[PDB]
Amino acid sequence: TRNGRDSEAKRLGVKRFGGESVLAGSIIVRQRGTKFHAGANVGCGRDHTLFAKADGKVKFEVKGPKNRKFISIEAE
Amino acid sequence: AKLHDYYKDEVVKKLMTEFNYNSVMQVPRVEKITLNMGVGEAIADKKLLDNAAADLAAISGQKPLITKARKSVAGFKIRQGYPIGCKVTLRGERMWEFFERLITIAVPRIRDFRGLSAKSFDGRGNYSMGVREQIIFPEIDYDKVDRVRGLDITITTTAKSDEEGRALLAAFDFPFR
Amino acid sequence: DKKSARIRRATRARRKLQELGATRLVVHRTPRHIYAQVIAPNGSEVLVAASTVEKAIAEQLKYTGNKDAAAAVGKAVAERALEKGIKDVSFDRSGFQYHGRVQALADAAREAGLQF
Amino acid sequence: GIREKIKLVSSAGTGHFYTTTKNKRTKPEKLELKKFDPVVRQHVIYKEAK
RNA sequence: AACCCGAUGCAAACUGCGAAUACCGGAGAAUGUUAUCACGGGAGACACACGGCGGGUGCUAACGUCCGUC
RNA sequence: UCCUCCUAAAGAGUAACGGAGGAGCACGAAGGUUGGCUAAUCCUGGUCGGACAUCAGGAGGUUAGUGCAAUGGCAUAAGCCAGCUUGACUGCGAGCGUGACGGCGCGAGCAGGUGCGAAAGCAGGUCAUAGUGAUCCGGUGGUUCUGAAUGGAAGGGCCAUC
RNA sequence: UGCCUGGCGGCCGUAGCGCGGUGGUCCCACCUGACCCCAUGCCGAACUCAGAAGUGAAACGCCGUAGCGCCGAUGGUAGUGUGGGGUCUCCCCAUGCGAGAGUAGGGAACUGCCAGGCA
Repeated sequence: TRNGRDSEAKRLGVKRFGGESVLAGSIIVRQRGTKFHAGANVGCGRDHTLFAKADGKVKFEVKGPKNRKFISIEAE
Repeated sequence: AKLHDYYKDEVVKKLMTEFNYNSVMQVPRVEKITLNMGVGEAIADKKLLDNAAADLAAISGQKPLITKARKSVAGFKIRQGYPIGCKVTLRGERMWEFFERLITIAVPRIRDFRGLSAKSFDGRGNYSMGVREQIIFPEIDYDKVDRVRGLDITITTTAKSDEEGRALLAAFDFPFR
Repeated sequence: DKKSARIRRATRARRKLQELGATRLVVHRTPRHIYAQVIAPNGSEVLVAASTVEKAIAEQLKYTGNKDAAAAVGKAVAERALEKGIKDVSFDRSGFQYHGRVQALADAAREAGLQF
Repeated sequence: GIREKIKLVSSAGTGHFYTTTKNKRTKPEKLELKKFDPVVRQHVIYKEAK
C-alpha cells in the first residue's frame, strides 16, 4: 500500500573464514542473530560481533549439547 | 502438633491394615493446605483488597499473599500484573492448627451442613472445594462483617489416586457426603 | 528437581571458569558429607580431592557434616594445596550460598593460606 | 518536543558539566547522581540539574 | 462466530533435510612478455541494445521496461 | 530521511511508481553486580465464575515473554522478582570492516577515581538495526591561549552546549 | 585384579522417551528439630543450620523390554558447471559432482581422572 521505500541492507554474515591467520582486533564474523558463538580466546561485542583476542588461526566447530556452532582460535 | 501426632500414631497402621502396603512411607501425606479468595470485584473499588488481606491474616496465623494477574485479558477489564485475588498457603504447625480448628468447630457449625462432595477431586489426589459465608469461622465477629465473601479450600495430597486420597482422609473420617 | 536446580545454578559458574582456563576449587555440600576438588587447567584432571568421608578427617569429628567438619576439610585441602604448590586457584560456589558450611570452608582455606 | 535538555553541574566549583534529555512532566523531582569529574579527580555529587 | 476435527489447494516473507555453481584463505608440479599491488600525470565515459542462463514487471501484445553473469 | 521480510539467482552488494509495512519515540530505571524464579495452550475439581478474573495436580517444554512495525536468536536464559547502584566514567586504544568521500560499526588492553560482588568476575548504556541534521552567523564557564606601541579591555580558537 | 556408589571431563538423541527388574555395607533423596547461620514479595514452599530414629514412597545408579524418537548404507530420483541438439514458457546427448524421505542394519550408549565401600 503506497510502498516504494526500501531500507539499506546492512551486510551481515561471516567475512573471515576458517584457516585464516588473523591478528588481534579482527572480526571473525558479524551475524545479526547468534548463528556462531564464541569459544576459547574469542570475544563477543554488544552487536553479536565475534573478534579474536589474540593472534592465531581461527576455526569453526559444532559444539554444545544444544547443537550450536562456536568459533575458536588456536596458536599458529 | 496434635494432628501430626495423630497422623503418625495410627493412620499408618490403619492404612496398612485396610490396603496392605509394603513400606511404612507408602502412606500418602498432604503437602499443603491453601485458602483462596478470587473475589474479582476489587476492580470496582480498591478498598476491598486491604480488608480481605486483614481478614485472611486474622483467620490464619500469618499474612496472606496477593496473586497478580497471570495474563492481560480484556474480558474482565484486568491488565497484566493486576492484584485481583489473594491466598494463604499453610504447611506444618500452622496448617495442623488451622485444620484442627476447622474440623473441631467450623465444619460442624456450617449452616445447612449435611456433607462434603467426594466427587470434587482433580483426578490426581488433591481435594478442592468451595464454601460461602466465610463468617462461619468463629474468628470473624458477625456484627463486624462488611460484605458477603466466599472461600476456596484446596488440600494438596501426594496420593496418586482418588481411592488413596479417600483412604488418607479416612483419618479425618470424611464426616459426611 | 533438587539436583537440576543446582546444575542450572552452577553451570554459569562452570562455564565462566572453564572459558578462562583457570584452575578452580569446586565444592559440593550435602547434609551428611561435603566434597572438595581442585580441577586442572585442562578441565579433565583433578589434582586434590578431599571429603569428610575420608577416615583421617572423620576420626576427629562428632557429626559427619557440620561447620567444624567443613572448616577441617577446608584446612586439609589448603594444606595439601600449599604442599603441592597449588597457590592462586580460583573458587566456584557450585550453586550454593556463602552463608553456611560452604562459606565456613572458604574462610578456613583463606586463613590456611589460599586466595580465591 | 515532550523532552527537554537538562544540564548537570557538579556541586563543587568545577565548571565541567554534563548534559542529558529528560521530561519534568512525570518526574518533577530533581536529579541526584554522582559521576567522576576530571578537574577534581574524584566522584562528586551533582545537583542543580534544572 | 472463535478453537478444534475430516479434508482441500499454495508458498516470497517455514526449513526437524539439502545440493550442483560461485567467493574466500594455507601447501603444491605445471604455464602466462609480472599477466599482481603501490605512487605521480593525462584521459574518455558516467544515455547502452540483442541472444543464452533464473526472474520481476504487462493481459508474453511486442524489437515494451528493469535485474546477477558470458 | 531512515528501518524490517521476499523479490534479489546459497561470499557481500544488487534496480523497477513490486508485494506488506513501521520510525521523529522513551528508561537516570525498563542498564550492571549477587541471589532466586522460569512461558503460551490443553485436561482434571470447585461459591458468585461463564470459553478465559484466582486456587491445586497433570500434559506441554518455549510457538509465551523478550516496550514499539519487522528480523534472527535469548534455558548459562538477553524473560520475571529482591539490596545497592551511576562504568548513561575520565584521556587513550594496536587492530578489523564498510562505503569514492564527509561519515559509520566493533574492539582486547593501558593510567586514574570507581559501582556491584567475600573473591573469581561484569559494568565506556538499553539483545542488536530506524527516534536522524552539517556548513556560515550568534548564546552560556572557564582557558590572562592569542591580544595591531605597553597596561588592559575589545576581538578570535579548544572543550560541554542551543 | 575385579563389582558397587559419589564427584569432575570428551559427543549430545546408535547418547534419547515409555514399561518391568534390581539396590542401601561406601555415598544421595526424604524421613527429626530449628527460639539459633540463613530467608520467605505468607509459608523451613525454596535455601541454610543442628541431628541420624526408617527405608528406597519419590528421585537416582545398572540390566532387560526394539513399544515411540534417531542415525544409517548401496543405488534410484530431482538437479547442476561445460559444449552441442531438439518440437525451446521446457527437454535430450557425453562428461565431474550430487538430493531428501524411505529400504537392509543398529541401538537401552561409549569413554578419561579422583574419593569411599565390598572381595
